[PDB]
Amino acid sequence: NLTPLFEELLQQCPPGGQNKTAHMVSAYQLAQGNWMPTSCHVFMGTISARRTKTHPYEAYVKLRELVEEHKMKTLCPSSLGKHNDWIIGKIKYQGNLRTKHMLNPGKVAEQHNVYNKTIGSVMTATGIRLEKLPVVRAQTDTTNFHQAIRDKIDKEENLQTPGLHKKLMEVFNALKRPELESSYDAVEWEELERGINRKGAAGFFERKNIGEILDSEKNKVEEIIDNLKKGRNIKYYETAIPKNEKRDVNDDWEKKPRVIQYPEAKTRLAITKVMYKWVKQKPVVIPGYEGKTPLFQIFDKVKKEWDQFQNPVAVSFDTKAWDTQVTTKDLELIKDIQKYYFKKKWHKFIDTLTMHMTEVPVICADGEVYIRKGQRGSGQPDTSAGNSMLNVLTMVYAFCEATGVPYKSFDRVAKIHVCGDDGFLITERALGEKFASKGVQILAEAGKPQKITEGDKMKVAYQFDDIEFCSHTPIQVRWSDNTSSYMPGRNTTTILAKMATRLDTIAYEKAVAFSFLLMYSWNPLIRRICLLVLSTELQVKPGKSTTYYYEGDPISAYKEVIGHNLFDLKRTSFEKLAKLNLSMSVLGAWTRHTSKRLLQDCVNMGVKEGNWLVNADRLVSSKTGNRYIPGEGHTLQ
Repeated sequence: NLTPLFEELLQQCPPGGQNKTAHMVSAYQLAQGNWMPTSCHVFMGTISARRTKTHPYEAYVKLRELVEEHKMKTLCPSSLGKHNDWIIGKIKYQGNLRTKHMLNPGKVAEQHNVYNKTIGSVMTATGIRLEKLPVVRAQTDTTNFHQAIRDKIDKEENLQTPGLHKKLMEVFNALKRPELESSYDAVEWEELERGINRKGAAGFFERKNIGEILDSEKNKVEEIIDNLKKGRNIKYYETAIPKNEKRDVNDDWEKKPRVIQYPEAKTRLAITKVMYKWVKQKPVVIPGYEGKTPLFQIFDKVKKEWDQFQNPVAVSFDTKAWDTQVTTKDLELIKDIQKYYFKKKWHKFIDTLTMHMTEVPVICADGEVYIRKGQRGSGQPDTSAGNSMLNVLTMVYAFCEATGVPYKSFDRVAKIHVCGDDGFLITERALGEKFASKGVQILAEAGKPQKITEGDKMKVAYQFDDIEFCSHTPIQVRWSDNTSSYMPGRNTTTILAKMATRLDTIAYEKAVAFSFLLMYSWNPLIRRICLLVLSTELQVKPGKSTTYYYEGDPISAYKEVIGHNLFDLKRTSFEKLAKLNLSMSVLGAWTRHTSKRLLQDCVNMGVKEGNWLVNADRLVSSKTGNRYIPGEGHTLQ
């Protein structure tokens, strides 16, 4: 009966190893009674117990007792490493973070959401009620910023199963790429400068952004590389800022933590110049890594896998606050894998870098300092590559331990896909259901707790378009050549909000409209707003600040990456569209007039003489009698 109470308690339990010297009992056995727990250290959901005359509820209080006594004896222990001493010398005032689990040695000296006016007014012309759209890209004040630190970052490292990382290395060995062993070398400045945002933010003590350092202090970046190569400490620190702050800028081309934590600009450059081939995944060596896959391609790619199983399911990876769950032992596991691929001349570089990373001085925007114990910093060059690999290994381990499949046999029964901590695997229904039910506890013990579903089971998708990945979900479309394909779907209310606002001109907006058209042409509402915005001021070229932009004609650019003409899209999946439109009605962001007013405005523009983008919309052109004849055009990043 009280099996669920025990299963709840068993994920508070400290992870332990296998105990052959005693009886290991599960939550079922404890609930049955006549089992007396001798230790709260959990191993694969089992506890050491003693046969006795014990009623169930009494056994629960013993375990709960144990779990609390152990928690009392390990909640507030640490020395500062010598290489981090320098930060103490910059402290000027006493600290007020009030951290409980990490040192707040003090404070060093000190050092908006607006509308896209064209996109926004097209929406309003339609009767879309902007003030009813969800809030996106919200900023946070210093007070809630420091609370987020206290809430998420201020913690002890997760305890993990003894010998866990040995086993995760055994998984790695089952998927390494031996032809690449000990081959990675640094890259040239020219190759680095090709894929780099020159606006990459400066760190707390820095003044110049990435571009300015490139142009004028390349020797400072090389002094850092030289120090690390030789095993010598650098002054490593990360800067904390709240999400959507001015320095919340991406180095490379929503899921971010509330607390961005990033290395200096000179330092991000030192790491990338040496560790390029791994942090950029050139080539891809992490199985199922979708970091380079365009969002308009991913679900088509995944469906071909889905179609080869007999009764496929997909099991979602959903780790609570992943970056705060990364342990020193996790980072060293990634260090060891990096050393596998890199030439030996860079091993001491990787050792020293990783060492700096296990205890990181972090400086808040306002100057407060905390010493972070392990964990991942949002802004590190190795976030995507390091988190993806750690996610893959951990999930393959967990699936294999839950199902009994051997690590070397994973590739035979499942497909995995990851984008950092985000991912899922496809496998046969029986395997997937076993993993979903037993994964929660195994991954708790591995130090990667899940956001657990009703019933404490992992989320399982029994039909393809129930998969969740990168905040999107498959939705099918029907083309006029009698084929079907899949596009990245997402709630209309969310798409509208994202398209309608930015953080602090026409050329930008048309870059956005194009970008959104590439992802959301399955959504008639979004598609028609896009075409109206692209119809604005045809003489101004699109900006290049966003995900994509077009050279020449946007409609032809679309056809180049999507594989059909916009005008060939004849149907969007009726059921799924209804799901993704639901919130529009719940929130009252549209009315009964909104689709017809938007279509009418498109028709009014397209009936007139000339060559109008809006006539690339199959239904708009059907009502106007005119088509769009498109020029040349190409999509660019």
